[PDB]
Amino acid sequence: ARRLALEDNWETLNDNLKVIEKADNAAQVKDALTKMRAAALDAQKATPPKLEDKSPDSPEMKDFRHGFDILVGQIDDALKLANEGKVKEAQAAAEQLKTTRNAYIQKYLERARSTLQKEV
Amino acid sequence: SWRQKCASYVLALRPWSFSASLTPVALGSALAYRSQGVLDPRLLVGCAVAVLAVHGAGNLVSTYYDFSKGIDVDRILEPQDVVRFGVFLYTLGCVCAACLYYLSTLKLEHLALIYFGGLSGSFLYTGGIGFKYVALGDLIILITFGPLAVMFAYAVQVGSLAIFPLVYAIPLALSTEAILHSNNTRDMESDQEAGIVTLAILIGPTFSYVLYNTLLFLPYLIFSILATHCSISLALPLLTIPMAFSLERQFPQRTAKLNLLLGLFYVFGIILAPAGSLPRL
Amino acid sequence: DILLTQSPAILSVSPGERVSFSCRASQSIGTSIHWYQQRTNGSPRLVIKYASESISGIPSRFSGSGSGTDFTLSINSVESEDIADYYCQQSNSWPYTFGGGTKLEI
Amino acid sequence: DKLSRLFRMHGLFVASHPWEVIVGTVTLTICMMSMNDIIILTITRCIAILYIYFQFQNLRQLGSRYILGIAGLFTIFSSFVFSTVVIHFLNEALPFFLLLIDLSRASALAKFALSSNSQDEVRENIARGMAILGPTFTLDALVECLVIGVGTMSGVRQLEIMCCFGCMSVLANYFVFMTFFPACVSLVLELSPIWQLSHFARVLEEEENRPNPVTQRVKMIMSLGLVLVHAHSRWIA
Amino acid sequence: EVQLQQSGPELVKPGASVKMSCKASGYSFTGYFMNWVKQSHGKSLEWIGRINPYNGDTFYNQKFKGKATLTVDKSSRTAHMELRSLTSADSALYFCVRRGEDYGSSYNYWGQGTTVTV
Ligand SMILES: CC(C)CCC[C@@H](C)[C@H]1CC[C@H]2[C@H]3CC=C4C[C@@H](OC(=O)CCC(=O)O)CC[C@]4(C)[C@H]3CC[C@]12C
Ligand SMILES: CC(C)CCC[C@@H](C)[C@H]1CC[C@H]2[C@H]3CC=C4C[C@@H](OC(=O)CCC(=O)O)CC[C@]4(C)[C@H]3CC[C@]12C
Ligand SMILES: CC(C)CCC[C@@H](C)[C@H]1CC[C@H]2[C@H]3CC=C4C[C@@H](OC(=O)CCC(=O)O)CC[C@]4(C)[C@H]3CC[C@]12C
Ligand SMILES: CC(C)CCC[C@@H](C)[C@H]1CC[C@H]2[C@H]3CC=C4C[C@@H](OC(=O)CCC(=O)O)CC[C@]4(C)[C@H]3CC[C@]12C
Ligand SMILES: CC(C)CCC[C@@H](C)[C@H]1CC[C@H]2[C@H]3CC=C4C[C@@H](OC(=O)CCC(=O)O)CC[C@]4(C)[C@H]3CC[C@]12C
Ligand SMILES: CC(C)CCC[C@@H](C)[C@H]1CC[C@H]2[C@H]3CC=C4C[C@@H](OC(=O)CCC(=O)O)CC[C@]4(C)[C@H]3CC[C@]12C
Repeated sequence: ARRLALEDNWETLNDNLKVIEKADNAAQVKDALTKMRAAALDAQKATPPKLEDKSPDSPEMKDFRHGFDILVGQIDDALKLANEGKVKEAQAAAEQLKTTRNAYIQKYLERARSTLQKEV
Repeated sequence: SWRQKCASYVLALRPWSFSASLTPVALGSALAYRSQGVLDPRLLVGCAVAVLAVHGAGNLVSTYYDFSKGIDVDRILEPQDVVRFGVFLYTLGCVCAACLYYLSTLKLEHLALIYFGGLSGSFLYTGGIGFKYVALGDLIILITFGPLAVMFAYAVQVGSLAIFPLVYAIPLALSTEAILHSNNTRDMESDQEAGIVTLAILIGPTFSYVLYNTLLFLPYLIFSILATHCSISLALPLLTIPMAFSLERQFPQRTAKLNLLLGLFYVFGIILAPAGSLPRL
Repeated sequence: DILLTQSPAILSVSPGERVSFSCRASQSIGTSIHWYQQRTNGSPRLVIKYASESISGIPSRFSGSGSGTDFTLSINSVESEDIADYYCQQSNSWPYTFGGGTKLEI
Repeated sequence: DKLSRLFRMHGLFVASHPWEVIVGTVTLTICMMSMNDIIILTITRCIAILYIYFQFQNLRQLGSRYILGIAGLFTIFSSFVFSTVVIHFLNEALPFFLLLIDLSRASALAKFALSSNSQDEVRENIARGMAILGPTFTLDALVECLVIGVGTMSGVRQLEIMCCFGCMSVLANYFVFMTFFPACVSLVLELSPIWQLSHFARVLEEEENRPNPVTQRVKMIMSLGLVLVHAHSRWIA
Repeated sequence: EVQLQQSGPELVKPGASVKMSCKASGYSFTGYFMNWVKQSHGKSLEWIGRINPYNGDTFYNQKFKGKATLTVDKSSRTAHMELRSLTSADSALYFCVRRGEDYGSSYNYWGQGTTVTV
């Protein structure tokens, strides 16, 4: 189930990004960010298959955790930015979320998924 | 030199080749030994080579299709080397079959019926499938090549055909499908982008996950039935189930290895069974 | 495209002395190189295949060496029939790319 | 090269003289005919008609009437000649017959003829089609007949009958395609130039009518093996 | 003894199309691939592509995907290449080249050179 769950989380992350991009109301985005919180926190536990032979006190694991921390940081920023009904700045925060995602997360995720399938 | 072509002889093998070719023959001879009580060393090697040859010759039919898009060891390969090697392998198979006929006591009409009809009956309905529908037409080859190898091996030893050797070879037939399906799973995006169609692409991501588990966990239910109802000796393949759970969690080197262990314990189950404890023997 | 490079552009030699070229690849291409010799107004003519294995019909002075990334073709005693352009080709990944060319001189 | 020329000559000969060859064929069939467990049949007859309909619905995609009309007229005569021979060597046998009928090669040779542009050119197209589809079909009709034929020596009665129907199916199916069909497809297009299949077919034909070499070489070895099995089983044993 | 006889020099105008023939004689024509190499001015060999003579399954170089399309004539043992939409840059020798007889050989048999001029 790990690679399958990973793929689902990733796809639902794109789905959330797209519904945020096409949203017109507040409460949807207010729930979307908490779903992103949940999805990110679930994926945080999901360790990469590429970094299994090494202990969790390695620089790469701290970088991976920091990458996820700066994702959720921007989600928290989006919460406190969009809770008063302003969605344009939350959209801009989501656009910057894409940049940091592609910077670390997506590069790493597209590596972990690739690694996981190869073993099985 | 010989090594530069020894590296060419890996072209007719797939990860599921051992489980489809050699495990059936080993099971069939074990059945023959358990049923009749006399086993022949020579006929075992003949069967082992005769089955591998026909398998390899069939793999090169699929290899030739990989020159279409440019999907294709570290040498420049041309479409003459494939044809020359497939012809050679199949001829080797037929020569082994002829020697088996001469040594054994099986009737020629039945040996031909199995060998040319069953094992070599693949070639009849492939050639027209195209490079897209190879993997889809391969399930049908693996379903039938497994049990017929067991019967071929059994019949050559004993001297007449039976019906139970097909029934005993269902677990090994399913375990090979697990390898093929698991291999088709990881090549989903690449095959989809290249225009290729497999089962895993047709059914989807989650139904593949259900099918993989079905194919993985059925053999253990069949062995669980056979263990308690027929013979306690035949519970020996159930010592691998912690590996099957690990494979179900991490979701084909591991699958291919699990099959080898399952097959080995299954054969050692058939051998160690008490006299007249298994059905139809 | 695995970019190949070569290091004298024009090599000035004398008859009898040993010579050496250097087809240094960009990536690791295993042991897959091929040295062709093209004379004036002619076609390429294979000399060494896969960096060391000589071709039946070629004079024994042509000897290849090296593996991994750096490869070297060497001739021991040049004659009037060795004044030509020498290209190296990788057959590892597709498309196959040739070198630049190393010209001889007296 | 040598065989292609021979099948060319046959194709052109049959294509040039439709009326005489079809009369001769039918007259021969008249001279032949008029001279003198449910569950298994159910599943076989359920799958066979599905296979036939799949093939017809595959043919439907081309978007032309004459291809269906010609493919239909091949089936009837093949089914008729099979009925003649199966009566002479003796309703329930059709499920196995309709699995061994080859409508793809019947359609292909018609598509070759439909890409013509003039009444003279049709015959030459039939000949050119025949040269490509002659050897490829002859080898398959040889192998499949020998392979099904090995089951008629086994011992099991159901299998000995089911295989006999298969052999007589393949032969009667082949004979029609060689003799009757090219004349028929010539004559239909003769008596009727509103057939547009040029620009699509003229590229794909010469690539499609090429099987796998690794298969086609193995079929000759299998053919050569089965001949010894038969020859040894009949005469020497 | 395999030889790959090739067509003569071709003078053309910009925007035209040209066709070159490599009449492969001495072996089983449909067994091996038929590659193509372009030697431009300045002596720089570039791989155009290949063609399987049995099917006609081509496989081009990404640089030469548009303006070079290989065809085959199985009847007369002749491999073709059609250069479309020519310019001043396409004046070059073009070789047809196939592999050695046995496995694990590199390209021994080259053609002779079709001196195209624009
Ligand atoms: C599986 C396919 C290829 C069909 C098999 C066809 C057989 C009916 C043929 C193949 C070779 C034949 C011959 C194999 C060897 C024997 C013994 C031979 O004479 C000997 O005593 C020599 C024995 C020896 O020392 O090898 C004469 C022919 C004969 C009867 C033949 C028996 C029938 C055989 C096995
Ligand atoms: C044990 C025996 C009796 C089972 C019968 C085996 C074959 C008759 C079956 C197995 C898979 C089949 C089919 C699976 C799906 C395709 C697509 C089908 O039609 C197309 O879409 C044309 C595409 C193409 O072939 O290029 C023709 C080929 C093929 C492989 C079919 C041809 C007949 C096949 C080979
Ligand atoms: C499965 C077996 C029984 C037959 C498989 C091969 C035949 C379908 C083909 C191969 C070449 C054919 C031709 C061989 C030579 C004759 C004589 C000749 O007849 C003429 O037209 C007269 C001479 C001329 O003007 O060309 C040409 C066609 C014909 C009838 C053909 C008869 C059928 C043949 C034997
Ligand atoms: C009936 C008795 C008394 C005489 C036996 C004669 C025939 C049944 C034999 C003679 C030569 C045979 C061959 C003639 C040519 C064809 C096609 C030939 O070429 C191919 O199809 C190869 C594959 C390809 O090119 O695609 C392979 C053998 C075959 C099937 C054979 C069919 C049966 C033939 C006509
Ligand atoms: C070399 C070329 C000419 C192709 C050879 C293929 C067939 C023309 C031959 C090979 C063996 C033949 C026979 C195989 C076994 C017999 C048994 C025979 O007896 C019965 O089945 C019972 C009915 C009766 O008494 O005749 C009927 C003909 C039949 C099926 C024959 C059908 C045609 C077969 C398949
Ligand atoms: C597309 C495919 C799947 C349909 C064509 C394949 C059939 C020709 C095959 C498939 C399985 C075969 C067998 C199905 C079960 C029976 C009964 C079976 O049991 C016996 O009668 C034993 C006799 C003995 O002990 O010798 C023997 C084989 C037989 C006749 C066979 C008849 C022909 C069958 C249906």
